[PDB]
Amino acid sequence: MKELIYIEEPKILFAHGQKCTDARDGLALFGPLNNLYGIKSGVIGTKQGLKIFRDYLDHIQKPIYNSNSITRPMFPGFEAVFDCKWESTGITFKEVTNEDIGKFLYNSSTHKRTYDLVSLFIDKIISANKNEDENVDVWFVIVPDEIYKYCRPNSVLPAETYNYDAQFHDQFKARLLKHTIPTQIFRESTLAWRDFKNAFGLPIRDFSKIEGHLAWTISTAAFYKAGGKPWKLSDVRNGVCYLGLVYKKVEKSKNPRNACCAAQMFLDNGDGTVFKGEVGPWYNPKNGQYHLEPKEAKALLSQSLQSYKEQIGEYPKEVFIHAKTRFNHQEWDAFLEVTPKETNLVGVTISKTKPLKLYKTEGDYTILRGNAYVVNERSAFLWTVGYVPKIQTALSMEVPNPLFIEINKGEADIKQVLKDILSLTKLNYNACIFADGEPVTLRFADKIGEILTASTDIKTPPLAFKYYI
Amino acid sequence: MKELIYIEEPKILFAHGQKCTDARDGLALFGPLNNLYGIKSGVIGTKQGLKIFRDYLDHIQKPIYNSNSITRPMFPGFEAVFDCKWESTGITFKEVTNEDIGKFLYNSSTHKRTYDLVSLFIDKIISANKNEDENVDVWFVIVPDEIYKYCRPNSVLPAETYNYDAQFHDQFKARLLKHTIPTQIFRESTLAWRDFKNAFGLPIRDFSKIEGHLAWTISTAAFYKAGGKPWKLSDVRNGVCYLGLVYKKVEKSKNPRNACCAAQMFLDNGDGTVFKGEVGPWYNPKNGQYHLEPKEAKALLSQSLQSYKEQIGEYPKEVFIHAKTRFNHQEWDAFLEVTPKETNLVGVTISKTKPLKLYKTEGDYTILRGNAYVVNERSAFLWTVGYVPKIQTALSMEVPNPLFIEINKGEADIKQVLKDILSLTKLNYNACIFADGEPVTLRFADKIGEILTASTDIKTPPLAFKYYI
Amino acid sequence: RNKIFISHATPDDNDFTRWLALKLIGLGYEVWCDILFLDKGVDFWSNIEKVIREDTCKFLLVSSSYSNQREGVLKELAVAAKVKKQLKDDKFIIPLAIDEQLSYDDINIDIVRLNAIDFKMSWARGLKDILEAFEKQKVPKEVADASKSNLLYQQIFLHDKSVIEKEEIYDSNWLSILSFPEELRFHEYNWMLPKRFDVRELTFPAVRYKNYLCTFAWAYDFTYHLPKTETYHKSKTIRIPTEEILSGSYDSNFIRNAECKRLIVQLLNKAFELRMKDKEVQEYEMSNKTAYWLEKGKLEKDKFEKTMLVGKQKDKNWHFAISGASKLYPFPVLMISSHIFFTADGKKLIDSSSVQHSSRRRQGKNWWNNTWRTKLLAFIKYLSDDDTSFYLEMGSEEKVFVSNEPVKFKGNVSYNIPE
Amino acid sequence: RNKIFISHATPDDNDFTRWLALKLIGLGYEVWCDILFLDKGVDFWSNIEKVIREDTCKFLLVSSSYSNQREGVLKELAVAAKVKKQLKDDKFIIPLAIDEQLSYDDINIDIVRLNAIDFKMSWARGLKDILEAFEKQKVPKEVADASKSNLLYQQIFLHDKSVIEKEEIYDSNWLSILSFPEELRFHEYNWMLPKRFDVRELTFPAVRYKNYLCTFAWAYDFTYHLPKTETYHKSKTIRIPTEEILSGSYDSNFIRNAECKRLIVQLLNKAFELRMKDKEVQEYEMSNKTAYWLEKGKLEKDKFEKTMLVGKQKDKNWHFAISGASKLYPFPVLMISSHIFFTADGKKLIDSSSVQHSSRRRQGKNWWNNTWRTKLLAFIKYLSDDDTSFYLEMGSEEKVFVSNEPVKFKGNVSYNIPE
DNA sequence: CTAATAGATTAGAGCCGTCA
RNA sequence: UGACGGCUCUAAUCUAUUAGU
DNA sequence: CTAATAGATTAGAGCCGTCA
RNA sequence: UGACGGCUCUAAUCUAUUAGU
Ligand SMILES: [Mg+2]
Ligand SMILES: [Mg+2]
Repeated sequence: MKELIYIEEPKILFAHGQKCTDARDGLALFGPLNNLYGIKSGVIGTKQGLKIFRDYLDHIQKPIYNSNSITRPMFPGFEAVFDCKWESTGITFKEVTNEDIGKFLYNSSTHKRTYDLVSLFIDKIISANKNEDENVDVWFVIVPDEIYKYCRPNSVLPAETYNYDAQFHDQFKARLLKHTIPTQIFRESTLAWRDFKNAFGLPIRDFSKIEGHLAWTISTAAFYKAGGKPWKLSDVRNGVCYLGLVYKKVEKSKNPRNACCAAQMFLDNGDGTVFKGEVGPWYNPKNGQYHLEPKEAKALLSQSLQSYKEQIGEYPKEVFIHAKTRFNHQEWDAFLEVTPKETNLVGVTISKTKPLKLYKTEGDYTILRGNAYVVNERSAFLWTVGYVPKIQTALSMEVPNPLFIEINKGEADIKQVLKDILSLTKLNYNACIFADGEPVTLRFADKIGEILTASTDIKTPPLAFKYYI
Repeated sequence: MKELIYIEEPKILFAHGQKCTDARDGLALFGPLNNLYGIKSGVIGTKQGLKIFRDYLDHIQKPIYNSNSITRPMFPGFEAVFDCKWESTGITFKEVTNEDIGKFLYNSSTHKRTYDLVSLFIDKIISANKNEDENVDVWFVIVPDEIYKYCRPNSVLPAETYNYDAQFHDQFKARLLKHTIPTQIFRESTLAWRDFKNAFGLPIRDFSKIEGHLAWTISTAAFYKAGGKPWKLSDVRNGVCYLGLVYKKVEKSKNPRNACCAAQMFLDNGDGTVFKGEVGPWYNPKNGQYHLEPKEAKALLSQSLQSYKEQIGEYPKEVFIHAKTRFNHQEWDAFLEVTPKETNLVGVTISKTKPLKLYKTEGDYTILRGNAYVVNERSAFLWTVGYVPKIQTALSMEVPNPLFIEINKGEADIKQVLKDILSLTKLNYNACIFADGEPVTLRFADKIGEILTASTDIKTPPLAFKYYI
Repeated sequence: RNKIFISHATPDDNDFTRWLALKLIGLGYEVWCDILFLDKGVDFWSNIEKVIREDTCKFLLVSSSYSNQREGVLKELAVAAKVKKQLKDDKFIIPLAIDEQLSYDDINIDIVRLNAIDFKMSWARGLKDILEAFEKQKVPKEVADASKSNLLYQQIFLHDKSVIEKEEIYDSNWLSILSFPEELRFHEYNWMLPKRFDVRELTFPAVRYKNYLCTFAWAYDFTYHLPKTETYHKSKTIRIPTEEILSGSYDSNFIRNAECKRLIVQLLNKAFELRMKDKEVQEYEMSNKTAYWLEKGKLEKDKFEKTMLVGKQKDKNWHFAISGASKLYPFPVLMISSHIFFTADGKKLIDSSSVQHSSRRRQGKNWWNNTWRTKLLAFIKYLSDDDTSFYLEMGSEEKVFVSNEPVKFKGNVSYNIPE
Repeated sequence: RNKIFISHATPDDNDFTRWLALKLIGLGYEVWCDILFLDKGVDFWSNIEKVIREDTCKFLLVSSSYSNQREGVLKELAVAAKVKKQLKDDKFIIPLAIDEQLSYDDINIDIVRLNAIDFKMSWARGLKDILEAFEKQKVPKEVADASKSNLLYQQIFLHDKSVIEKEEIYDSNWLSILSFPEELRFHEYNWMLPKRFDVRELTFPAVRYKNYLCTFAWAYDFTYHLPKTETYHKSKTIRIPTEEILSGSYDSNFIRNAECKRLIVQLLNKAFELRMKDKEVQEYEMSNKTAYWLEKGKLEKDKFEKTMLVGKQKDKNWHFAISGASKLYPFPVLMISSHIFFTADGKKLIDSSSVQHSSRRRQGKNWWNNTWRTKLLAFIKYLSDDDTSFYLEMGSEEKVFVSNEPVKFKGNVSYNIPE
């Protein structure tokens, strides 16, 4: 018979200084913080894709209702919510002849055809950006289904270009990094899910009751890529910097050369929120070792600290380095050597593979969202996925697992660490959802790790998150 | 006795398909072709510069009245004219400390100090374009007057730094070509003209009675640089692409040598004007030889023909080569070897050297703008500057010089060439005036050449004009 | 006056009406509507008439397919018409068309000649038009404050959406270990046992460590597999107490806490495996671990304590399975997880990973918390021996006991489970 | 009754209707139309009828492919016809055609006998037509603004202002060459003259070419500087008539038709230099050319035929100067380039480029066409020889005649000079 | 240096469901 | 790849020991 | 190859008015 | 460099010819 405590909802701040507990309700009731004036879109593909996007734009201009108004909130329209226009009149279109796709998707070698298709798209995108007098803000790519199906790594068709990954999306985003052009990719099947069926007369994907969620997600992503700030956290205390580190492998190389990437978040002294990836891919030649060499660790910490100093004016009073792996002693010593005097260094590990579930005996509904179990002074079990009283439903289907949060190195309070980890999960901009199972700092970094790994020619990659998600 | 023939003016095509002869009234009545939603302005400079910029942006909202309405039309407000928003609320500031500006302009060497100032100004722009989340349409640089007077070719104060021309504007626009960022440069005196004075209690530059023209010029510049098209030519004959070549000397690069740059215009499918440059200097080792070797000439014709073929799909019916030099047999024999049989090459020369003048008898005003004197089948005088009855005044003082048009190569009608050269003078987007004194193909090519030859070699430079002027 | 009436089709037009009411309140407009308030009862019609006649300045009617030809809506329309006639106000009733299906041809007679504000295309345009019309007609208003709208949202939208300070009881998958032997053993067989005898084949758990064998069994135990065992002195056995090595208070150059704890965990795992093998239960080989499952018909009518464990799905049989892991953190436990496996008829397995995974995904859609809890508890209670325990044989006389009831957790905050 | 009604087809002609309404409102009229003035919550038919009947001075109809055959447009037309009959105003309904696809033989039957205004060519032309009609019909204009509405009115009426057909006579700065010497000659001095005699310093114009000297003078001329010339056979010469030289005819191995039209040009330039040296005219050395100007007071009170050539500007005196260049394209002419030079005391120039440039720029502000023309004509008339001709000396007897009046050009297009 | 035996870490893939 | 969740099948590495070094 | 005499072309820099 | 125009000063180059190379 142990004891559990409760952790309250984070508050996400909205326009006019009013607060809420759900992003959707705040967006649909008040409006965003900044006011973008307009969005100009660029469509690339066949005439079918252009018609698909035009129809989808015309459709999303009016309110769409879901199955349940309480389970999933409504969509009162793109312009009625975001106070900006994104319609099918400012579209700038670039065609790709179907013979080009046919002449390219016959080589039967995934690397060569992936490179060829990525080139066939990016060359036209870059040429349109370079040699045209218009102003395109967000570039939408309608990827054909037959192109998508066979560009997976472990998929089969029923040297110079080998220094690249075997995925269309990764390499396509990778070779556009040095030209600074925001990009959004839509599957052809996703936008028009009705016309694509199987040998049963029914859509492969049923979006009948969940068009509101789809509209929310796409509108939020398009707004964020266009330079909008929808919502910000409420009570982030001054002087705290969160820095997540994610490790990755590399597809082809003389050695495994495990790569390290980082992501950063803190307060901007202007009552805002700075959330940017501080990433210059660091390398470890040793096989299987997920600890950086002392020089790499010194470089990473120095870069992060210098970025914080330039952004604000002084060093941070507290640094929580979130990582999914434990740290060894030498890496922590190297972190300590480049550390200022009045700077507390904390190493926290978040893990998921820990077999433990809790069952409610009386009802058939899962556990509360904000509960927490404190094993000791240096570890705890935190719940984030489950039933929320506001949305009257569970975030997952089965009995969810909690997260194991461990204060591996340094001295910190477990309740405060849990509170911060819970509050960090309301700032996922790639989708518009109530809550997630993983904090954003260790999530967005992952995406960076899977973009600037597909190619090796990038030097000084961009930092803003509008070119990676 | 000799006779003078007259040609009427080729009016342009404003909104709603309306046409007018003067740009000011054409915009004031019908508005621009494309409709922007609003202009977000980013400002780089000091605090005083930001304050002055906000004051001017506030001032240009209300109507501004000129001294004489007949000569110069009024300014009725930016929103009423261009149907878009430009207010002092989307202004984004990046501070450059006066300490850095003062300390950088102390080396007493024009090259080193110009290099330092350019690097300081462009590093912040590159960082704010690659790392931050906001959107910037046009970057307005506000340089203090104390650095403009010292960043000149022959200027005296009262390391890869010697490879660039000692001018701030040219190098600044040349170094940002690979990042594709529009820029508009202001002197602190241009905006706050009343505050800057002389020994007497009067400003150096008096805008009291020409304030409306200043407002119109800055408004149209900001409208174009934000991605707007203020107007276009009414009539362009089909199948005909017009060129313009300019030679520029590459000062102090291992030898005295020279290069060539081009610009082109044609009418594409959809009644649109493709007004774009032709980039890539073509050199020749001989000094003072304002000509091209055959190898470079074949490349130029091939590139122009392929550029037209890509957009139109047909080889041009007629090609015109406006230039201010004279062709020889070697390079014209280099031509016509890649020219299609269904193509006619006319090499036309425009110059303002031969000193002819006409005075009206018993009068006070000068000759009209449309008059032309045809000496032979291959020579003409055209008065591109003169009195305009519509504005009840002349475009210049004293007596303007006539413009010499000489068909140096090819067979064509003198009337048609004169009409085309007169029509190519209504495309001054950088200004809001009745017409320009020289064809835009021979001026925008010079503007390109002044920029491309003030830096090191750069591969595949941008072809749009908003990144240069 | 100073109040604006809103009427709709309760509860068909909750979305637009509630959005408009919250928006208008956020701009400083006093808005009176039905669904906005919570308290109701018999005295709900006299207030309507009194408010309409006394302190109502503008009447907005949400005309949709449902709201048209509605008795209450038509009564409100008649009262509004009477008030408009009395007040000599030409513009008192304003239609708001929010339904695309509702054509202007089949509208009610009471509103057929009136200029309607359209909301079908874009709701922001209609909101702007309403604001402009109110401004032109000089409708009284206060200063724009979104705080009132936020307060109304917090106190009306989330009335029965708060959290309940109610104690509760939680079942888990953590089974506590009750009993341990007294000492651990490192029998010293100096080149006495075969070099490659494969000690993981003995009838009792054992781990090799240097020239020593580690087991909880007796010194002369498992002598059937090792005939050359009797001629051995007792003094050559290093005995280590279990309490200190579980507490971490035994550091030696012979062995440290880490390796001894590792050996204890390994012994527990092997004992669990052997004991479950004794129960005569079928085995399943996963990617890294191993699971245990019952046949079909092994129990009485495929049930145990009114809880089914084996069932029929389409042309196959589905079997519930549990997997255990011996772990010592934070307190000695045997963590339990659940799985589902599929067989052709309940006796023979189907050799296809994709079929098994797809079948499990299909089956797990409709199962909820109670189903998993009941199945897990039932299968745990199946294993226990006499009243509350389940023993693993670690030697001739040594036993390790695991409780059959999982560890409970007590919490103080819960919800009201509102269907 | 001071409101103008506009009838259109909503929403097919919203753009033109809004444009015309905004233009008319800016002019000062009171305009009533659908989209601009659409009250919300009011009976629109009764309001429209009241507006048409009680306060309506004009009925502007918009006729196009959309507004044709429309119920509301037709009803408004009928009510406007009734109002016109009740008011006895034959110019009450004004059709405005804005569609190029609407033929004149398919118009509404109610506007066939009415004078429409064509907006096809340009909305400005039609706007001025309707404003002229309103001014003729005395439409009440509510002028409530000064210096803004009047400036709006003055802005238009000027874009349509154009040129008028009238022949005009222009002067020029080209002096036509009247005649040439018959023969040009190449005197053969077989290494007789000194190798570096610097032939350009003698009295007559001559140019070296191979072993020959080219000049218009006779064989025994310029013997004062070359005494060893008499002993020279006169048959050792090559004569080519100049008329065929200035015809693109002569070509030979001795000299090509090209070097010809350069030697003649050089000789003409040298002759002009010598002639202007002989006239006692002071000289100035520019960057590339040489200019000639008159001293102060050498004319009678610094005036020649009611035109002044030397004047006063603060602490400087300004002098008109000319420079000459002989050209053969298209026909033999002398080009004269104007300059203004500045002197301190009227006799000495200033050896400073900056002050000369600044003074010239200051002087160039006040002059107009008449000043420049009169000054050039007066200068050329002073340089005249007898009545209309002026000769350049090429030798003992040969001379080149040039007129003293510039070539007159004639044109067919001019302007009314609207002060 | 390699090859068996266990624990305790980590990272790559691919598959199904989201409502009633 | 518009999201998120939960699964199954695979690979390095560290520690401990033994035997081939 | 160097240096003078010309014609005939070409490119750069530097400065002032724009109204009454 | 917010535009435009008009002037002023310098410096290559090509062509013809002449003399030492
Ligand atoms: Mg994305
Ligand atoms: Mg410019």
